[PDB]
Amino acid sequence: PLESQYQVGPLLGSGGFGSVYSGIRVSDNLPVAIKHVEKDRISDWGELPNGTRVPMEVVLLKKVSSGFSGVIRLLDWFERPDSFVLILERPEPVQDLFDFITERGALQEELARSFFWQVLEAVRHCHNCGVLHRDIKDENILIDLNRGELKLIDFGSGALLKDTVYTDFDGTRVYSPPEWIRYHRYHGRSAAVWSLGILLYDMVCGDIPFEHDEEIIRGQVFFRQRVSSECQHLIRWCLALRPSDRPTFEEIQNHPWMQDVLLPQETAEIHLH
Ligand SMILES: Nc1ccc(NCCNCCO)c2c1C(=O)c1c(O)ccc(O)c1C2=O
Repeated sequence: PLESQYQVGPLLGSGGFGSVYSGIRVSDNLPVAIKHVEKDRISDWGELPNGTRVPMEVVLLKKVSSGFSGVIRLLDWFERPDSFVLILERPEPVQDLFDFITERGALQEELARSFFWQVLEAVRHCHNCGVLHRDIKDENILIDLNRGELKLIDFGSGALLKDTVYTDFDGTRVYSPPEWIRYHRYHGRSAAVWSLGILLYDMVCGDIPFEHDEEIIRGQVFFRQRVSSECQHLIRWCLALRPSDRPTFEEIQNHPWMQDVLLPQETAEIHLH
């Protein structure tokens, strides 16, 4: 029933996470994304309520796909003999944040503020649902160009959120916190906050701040672009070397740089139309 119910289109991307294609649901023409993951490259499995053996990515997406949020929702999935196939929402028109920043350079603060806010809301939603993403970064964020709405996408390195230490990590190194680099240990929330400080820097400078391990551990941030004294302050706070000196989500969202955010729609009117 998979190749009857969806019409496949062009490849949208491929890499660590598999191959993803543009698609349409025949039933009604909903734009969808069709993501293929090979069984052999799943290191990490879980089980659903009714109790079958699936990729953790499917468990996590089901836990966050309830109601509306800034997470791309899992509409359906399928098992094949050597792969799983996931059917996801697909906004239209869309551009991932990596390509957006690649095309336009450093974002104006007003736009970064709007985008960063929506990321924080999506991450809180995930954490609320008991899910840790663990690979928050520009290429895992989609922008709906018409509504100005951001959507988080690739849960393949994620895990159930817990309050004890994690000793495995599979996201992107250059977004990984110094405690991971040095001790191979981190807690979920505070590692997520570090990745958010890398993301924010990336947004307002048009590039990531750290490339090598020794830079991460040293944790000294330099601005190549004219940035406010406040935005800088928030970024250096998220990027505190000690996990316990990092802000909580609440404290990020109450920081002075985060006041007077634009709503998504006005964001797209001003910056994306
Ligand atoms: N890797 C990608 C690379 C590009 C991409 N959109 C391409 C649209 N043209 C702008 C270039 O970023 C997507 C993806 C996805 O992984 C992607 C996804 O994983 C789920 C739903 C989606 O809409 C998408 C998705 O729209």
